[PDB]
Amino acid sequence: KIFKPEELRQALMPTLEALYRQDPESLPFRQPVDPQLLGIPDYFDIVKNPMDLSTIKRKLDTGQYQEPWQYVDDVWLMFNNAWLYNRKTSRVYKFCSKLAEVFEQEIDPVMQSLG
Repeated sequence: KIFKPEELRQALMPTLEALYRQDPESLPFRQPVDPQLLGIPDYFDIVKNPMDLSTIKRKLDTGQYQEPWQYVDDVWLMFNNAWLYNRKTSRVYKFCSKLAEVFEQEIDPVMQSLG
């Protein structure tokens, strides 16, 4: 019913690690999209709620998720931003799809264990 922050973090962290461990597929996701540096000023017109692995880890590390679904929501947010913004055959889009494949395989038992 109520989750202890360090147990939530401990349960969920392996699924985040699984994504980080994807090389090269995690690489575009390990840090926030910076549209200024990238010269893509349209990015925040399309992606209103940016999300990336570094931000997810920080939130997981600083008790910012009270329930497991808020974490799942952020991972899906990351994916959905990338699938909306990028070409289907782009490196980023293909990479994202791999992260989603890994995440689907990792999350389901963890959500089962958590209740």
